[PDB]
Amino acid sequence: MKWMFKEDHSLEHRCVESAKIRAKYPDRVPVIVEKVSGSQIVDIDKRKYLVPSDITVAQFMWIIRKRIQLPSEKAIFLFVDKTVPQSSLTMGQLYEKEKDEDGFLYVAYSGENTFG
Amino acid sequence: MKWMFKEDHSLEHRCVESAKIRAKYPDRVPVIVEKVSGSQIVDIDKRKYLVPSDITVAQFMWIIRKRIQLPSEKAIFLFVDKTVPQSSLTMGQLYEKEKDEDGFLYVAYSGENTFGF
Repeated sequence: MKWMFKEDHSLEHRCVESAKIRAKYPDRVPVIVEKVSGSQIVDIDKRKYLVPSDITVAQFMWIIRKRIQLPSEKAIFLFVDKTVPQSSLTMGQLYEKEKDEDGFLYVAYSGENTFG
Repeated sequence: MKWMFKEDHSLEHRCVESAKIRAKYPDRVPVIVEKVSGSQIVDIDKRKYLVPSDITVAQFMWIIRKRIQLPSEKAIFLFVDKTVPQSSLTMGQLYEKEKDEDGFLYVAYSGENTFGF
């Protein structure tokens, strides 16, 4: 995926921003959230998240679902890098496993791969 | 294998359907998913998918697993042109590499390795 956050900020800028935020909040996970490019699902208003390291991926998934008010019947999927994060991991664990070199964790989301 | 999608639609019909959808959504790939004929695994409720080109094969595989609600403990094998597609390729790349001449990418799935040991 090609992230708008990276298109909007240079590596230098992002590297420093995450360094500042993490130093300030050592027990929180800084996450950049964007909808999969071209996906049909509605976009999201908030892109930057700073969550306690203990919440699970499943709980983070709920935060995103709530943010876009996606109906229970409609499925939502979280993507990190080239795979799907295991819902049981804590965001702190996902951060250590998948953090970008810039210090942020990048999570993409999408809905159902409906047709025409 | 014999694909029900092809049994139900002529080559002409299929070609036009994908042409229209690709023109409308250049950043999505039309995919047909069918269970390996005679396989034990449960059948799927949806056959046609329009997938964002940037998600990976591994991510799409998960979407299918969720569609049939198969416990992660049970195995799922995807096959394209009778081979397991490499999981790190994006669906867009898999499409360009393995798309049918009719414009659709055909993905088969089974609970057992049909074309492997």
